[PDB]
Amino acid sequence: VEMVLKVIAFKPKGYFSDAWNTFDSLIVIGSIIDVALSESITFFRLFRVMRLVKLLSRGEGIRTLLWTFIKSFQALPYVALLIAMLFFIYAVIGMQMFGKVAMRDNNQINRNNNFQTFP
Amino acid sequence: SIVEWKPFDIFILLAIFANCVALAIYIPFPEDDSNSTNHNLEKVEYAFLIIFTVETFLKIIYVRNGWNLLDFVIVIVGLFSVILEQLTDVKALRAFRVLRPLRLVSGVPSLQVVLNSIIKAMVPLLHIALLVLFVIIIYAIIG
Amino acid sequence: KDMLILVDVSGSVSGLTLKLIRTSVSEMLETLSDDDFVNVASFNSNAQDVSCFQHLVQANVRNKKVLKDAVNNITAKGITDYKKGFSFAFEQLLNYNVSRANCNKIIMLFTDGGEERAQEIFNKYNKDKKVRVFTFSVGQHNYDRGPIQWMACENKGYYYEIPSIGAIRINTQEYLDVLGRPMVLAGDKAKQVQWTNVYLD
Amino acid sequence: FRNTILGYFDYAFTAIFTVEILLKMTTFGNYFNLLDMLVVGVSLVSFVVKILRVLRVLRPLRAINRAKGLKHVVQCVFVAIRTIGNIMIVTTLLQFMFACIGVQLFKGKFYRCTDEAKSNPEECRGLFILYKDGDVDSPVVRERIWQNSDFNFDNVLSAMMALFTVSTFEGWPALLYKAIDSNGENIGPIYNHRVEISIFFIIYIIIVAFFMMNIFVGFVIV
Amino acid sequence: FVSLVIFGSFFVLNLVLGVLSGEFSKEREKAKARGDFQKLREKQQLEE
Amino acid sequence: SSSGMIVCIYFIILFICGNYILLNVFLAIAVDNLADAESLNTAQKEEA
Amino acid sequence: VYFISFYMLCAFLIINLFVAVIMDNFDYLTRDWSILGPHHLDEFKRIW
Amino acid sequence: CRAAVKSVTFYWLVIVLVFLNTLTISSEHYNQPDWLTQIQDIANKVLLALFTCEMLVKMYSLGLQAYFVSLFNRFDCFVVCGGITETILVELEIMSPLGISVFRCVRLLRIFKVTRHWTSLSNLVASLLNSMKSIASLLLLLFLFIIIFSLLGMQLFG
Ligand SMILES: CC(C)OC(=O)[C@H](C)N[P@](=O)(OC[C@H]1O[C@@H](n2ccc(=O)[nH]c2=O)[C@](C)(F)[C@@H]1O)Oc1ccccc1
Ligand SMILES: CCCCc1oc2ccccc2c1C(=O)c1cc(I)c(OCCN(CC)CC)c(I)c1
Ligand SMILES: *[C@@H]1O[C@H](CO)[C@@H](O[C@@H]2O[C@H](CO)[C@@H](O)[C@H](O)[C@H]2NC(C)=O)[C@H](O)[C@H]1NC(C)=O
Ligand SMILES: [Ca+2]
Repeated sequence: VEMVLKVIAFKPKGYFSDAWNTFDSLIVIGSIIDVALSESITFFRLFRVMRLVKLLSRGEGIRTLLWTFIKSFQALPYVALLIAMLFFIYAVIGMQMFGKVAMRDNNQINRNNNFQTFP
Repeated sequence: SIVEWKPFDIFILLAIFANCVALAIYIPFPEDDSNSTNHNLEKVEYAFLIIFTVETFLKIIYVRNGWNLLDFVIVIVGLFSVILEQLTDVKALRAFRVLRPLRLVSGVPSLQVVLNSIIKAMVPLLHIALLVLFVIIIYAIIG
Repeated sequence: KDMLILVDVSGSVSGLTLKLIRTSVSEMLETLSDDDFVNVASFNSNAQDVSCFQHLVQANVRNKKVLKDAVNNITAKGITDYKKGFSFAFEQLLNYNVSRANCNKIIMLFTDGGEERAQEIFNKYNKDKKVRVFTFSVGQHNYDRGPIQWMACENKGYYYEIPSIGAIRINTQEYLDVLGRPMVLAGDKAKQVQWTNVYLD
Repeated sequence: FRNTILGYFDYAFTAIFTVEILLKMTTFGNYFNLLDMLVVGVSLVSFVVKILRVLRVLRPLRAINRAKGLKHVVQCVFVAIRTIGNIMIVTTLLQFMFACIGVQLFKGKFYRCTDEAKSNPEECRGLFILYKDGDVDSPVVRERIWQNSDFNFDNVLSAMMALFTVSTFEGWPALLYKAIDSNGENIGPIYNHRVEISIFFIIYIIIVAFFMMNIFVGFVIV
Repeated sequence: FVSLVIFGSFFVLNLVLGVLSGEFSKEREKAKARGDFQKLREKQQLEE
Repeated sequence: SSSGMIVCIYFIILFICGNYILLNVFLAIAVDNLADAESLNTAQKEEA
Repeated sequence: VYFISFYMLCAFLIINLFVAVIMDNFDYLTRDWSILGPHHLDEFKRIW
Repeated sequence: CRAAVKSVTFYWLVIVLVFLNTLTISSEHYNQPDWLTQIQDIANKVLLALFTCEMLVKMYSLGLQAYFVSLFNRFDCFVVCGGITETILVELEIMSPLGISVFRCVRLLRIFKVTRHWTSLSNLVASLLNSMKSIASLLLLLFLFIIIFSLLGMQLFG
């Protein structure tokens, strides 16, 4: 009802221009299709949790702090590339060195923790 | 009451330190066990309670200040704990005795100003704390 | 032997060291035969029997089963009083209304540590050292073992340490070396042949 | 099968990199170009072999000279390393001093037997009965081994490694409670033998991980 | 869990450390106008 | 189960409040004593 | 040597990235809202 | 005598001596060979004698009252006295088996003699010594916080 009222009242040609208005549209559309599916589906359930995120931009200062730091992170993309290269090099070396250690259950090289795959 | 400023405020601070030492000596035995040291320390705590009440009633002229507020809140809760212990989680009501070492900062202004500065340097972190609260809530619901 | 077992069931023995105490008592009853009389008592600010016996019993197969069940159903709560606990133990070794062995009279204390020596109790009850006192320090702790060691050799006893499960079996059988001291001094009068009860080989 | 396909891919990749160094060499007659030849050389020589396989990981480093931003950030990192070398030397010397003190304090005292009943090597031999999970009715036979701790203070290198692990704030309580129980040169531990020895660990943590590590970040910031 | 660690801890630790750094500088550039650095400088300038 | 989980706030408060003090004590000592030393070098180098 | 070197390198690079991000926008971290700022101009623009 | 102590060869000779002291200190290990213990315990003696000879030369070459003020050399006399006390203490009728490992630390602190001429380490040390009062105040407040929470934990989970 909120969506239909706002799209009627806010000239839908420019309604989708804002980021917030488009964001909540995807939330309800994913949520509105699950009403008949109650009797895959789990992915659309997480959409309705995201409505709380819009409440983060309702305060003066917590929104601008985030804006400034994500803008700063976007302004320096090559610094994280050093971390990425370090991770790549050390992962490849770990593959080549300790990639043949057997996986057991009582040790720190187990099925969840080993050098047998890049991820 | 009568003018007693330089000896009184350092004697009471020494009393605070002695109470801290006495609280440190006590051994929390399991399942209501005890020894002789705790048997003596209960009477020591009694004497500390009477001396604290005496020095509180001496200077009442006092409640509006927060530090003095805590100062007599500790005394009154200790008195109530003693009354309830004698008239028998009553033993847990003595956990307020742990705040007595905190009274020592009120006796040293040079450290009181440092504590005030550290506390006042916390307001800018409230936005980050609020952001952490939203992140925790959102991830808890997602999980 | 007219054995009597004192078990410390005060508050400080709650936890792991109570499990070791119960196992140590059970393994110690396994070293008693039909000619030995045993009874188990506890003390925590008050000394009382752990079972329905209230005096020394023959310690046959049926009676040991009752004592083991009673020992395996004790809880730790209260304060420690060695003066009250030892007076109860010495009083059950002076009964003489009931059938006993009229032989080795030993008190075994299963405690962890403490500060009371109970010098007045020992002087009041056994001035002539007619009763041996074996003291055990059971569990992993840092309590004072001084008084426990003193009670042992002041009354012709011995001191044992049980810090783990693996030390239970070897320490509950070493008290027969102390009891065998008067036998070796007898000489040829102690070289008599005895026959056991019927048992499966 | 996957490696055979991927090995075929490397053959074409190592040829394009080979045809561009020669093409560049035609028009010329720095240290980054030598690195590019080094990577191509290893692949051709590979065609022991384990060392060359390890050195094959130098492929991403060839992109530093291409992107300007990567070169700039690498140069900035090197400059930051140079300007902060004073603090690293001081904290390394402090760790060395604490390692020497720890060697003097816990030299060989971290030994223990497989069963907590034998407290010297002359007794920690043969087999013993193990009671699983504390149950007296579930015994099992196990060997007796007189083994040293994984992280100990035997010599200077071991002490430095143990102190590094402590300064990373990981697994330090276990080392603390292992050092508290340390009795003597070649005998087993006792529960809470010397609690006052924890002053060494507390002082080391406060001096290095809280002071000399926060001063690192503060110096970077300033 | 990987996203929770990066956003919840790495990002927030950057939040706190940055705010703290920007708060220390405020009081550093205010007490500097008093002359606290001069007192240290004057004491050290006469040691040589 | 039960109301025993309410004691978890002791370790939640101790971690959050304890770690805040550490970042406001050891970091403050470093920051306010490194800018002082850094500024001394600028004064000492120029005066040299 | 593999694990020790990785830990040291990763810690240093993370510190470097954090400090670079903090210093990229340092005016906001020392804004001193009392005097003035872009927020005042933005409010002016919105009201206008 | 002032010509030698202010020369360039004397400083490097002292550097070599302190490097040898550090090498002797950082060579002990579990199950060390029996021939190395004697080397260590004679090197300690001879190097202590040489260091105390150097110290007495330094004391009676410039001025007694001009060195006590400076904190850089103030603890050097204490270190030398402790070293010279350790030898007689060990060799006399006082064994002190743990006393060997407590007297090696004061001899170990001699490594700091290499960090005198830095102009960057000492620059921060000056500010640290100036603000030591605030440093101690902050540390004492942290200690009080830890004590309060330890007492509360003792009360709750004791
Ligand atoms: C390696 C992990 C930890 O990822 C990092 O953050 C980097 C790779 N290194 P780091 O050594 O991490 C530990 C420090 O985190 C501080 N912390 C956390 C939460 C809080 O609320 N308050 C607070 O102070 C601390 C508890 F103090 C610790 O000392 O980072 C440092 C950054 C600044 C100063 C010193 C260390
Ligand atoms: C790229 C080469 C520099 C890496 C490096 O070398 C050092 C030598 C001595 C002391 C520190 C370093 C260092 C670091 O960058 C470094 C090392 C550590 I360990 C370190 O602290 C470990 C993380 N943290 C655990 C919570 C310590 C408190 C930090 I922050 C930075
Ligand atoms: C048996 O033990 C009792 C106490 O356990 C001793 O005390 C006597 O108990 C009987 C039973 O009533 C009575 O004779 C008296 O009440 C008690 N005193 C005396 C002097 O007899 C008793 O002495 C012990 N022996 C006998 C044969 O009873
Ligand atoms: Ca007890």
